[PDB]
Amino acid sequence: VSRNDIGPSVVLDPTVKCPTLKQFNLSYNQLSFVPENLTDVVEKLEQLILEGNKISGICSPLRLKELKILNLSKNHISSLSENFLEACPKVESFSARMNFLAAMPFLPPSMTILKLSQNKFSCIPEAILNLPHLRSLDMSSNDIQYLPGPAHWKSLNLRELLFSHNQISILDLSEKAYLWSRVEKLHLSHNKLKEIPPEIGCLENLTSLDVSYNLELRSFPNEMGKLSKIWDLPLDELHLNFDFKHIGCKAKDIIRFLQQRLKKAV
Repeated sequence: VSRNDIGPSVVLDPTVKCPTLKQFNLSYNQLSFVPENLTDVVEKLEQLILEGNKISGICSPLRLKELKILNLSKNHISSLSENFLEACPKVESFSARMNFLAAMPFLPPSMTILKLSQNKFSCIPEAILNLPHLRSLDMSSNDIQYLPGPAHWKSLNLRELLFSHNQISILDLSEKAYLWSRVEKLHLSHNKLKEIPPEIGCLENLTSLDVSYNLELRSFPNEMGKLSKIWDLPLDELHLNFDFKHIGCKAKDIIRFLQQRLKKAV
């Protein structure tokens, strides 16, 4: 039930048990608060979707037992209670986009996918840097300043890291690079980056690197020639060291030229 005009106060009857329900789509309707009696009616619920609504206040404790896909994007919500996800030990793909959010209250250790773009995050919360099983993270279009290095992440299964439309001064990677050897995507567009550290050559599994739209980079390092898996590499609106975009320069032979330059630089 996902495009109707379901008015606020969508309280469920506490006298009915529906353990068969698995997916409960309540998105886009009108909701101002999360349904009150979820934990006593739809006990075996798996996916709860509430995007596009107008949920405002701090959410209910939500002690439902078997969440796997939670979606609270496109709301008008300021902050979450400190015990929001404490009693949902199987959450995997929490996502909260287009929300006036600031901090993350103790995500469960079973989290895998986490999308948090279009939120007013002054700095990346510490609760994300100690998730033991995180796989992808998307915090684009936020006003964060410092990106922590790969020795502060406590997770060996990073695969995507999207941070476009930010203002990150540095791309600190010389600390311990090999921990991010699993990373497949890395988007640093629209940031204030001036130079790429040479240690980016260690991330041998990179598949989609984006550092375009910086207006201050003006250079690439020679170590990037070891990033054989790259197939796309945007160079939109920034002046490089050579004239390009005549008939080729399709982001695959440029890395070949970079590797050859790394072989001998005369």
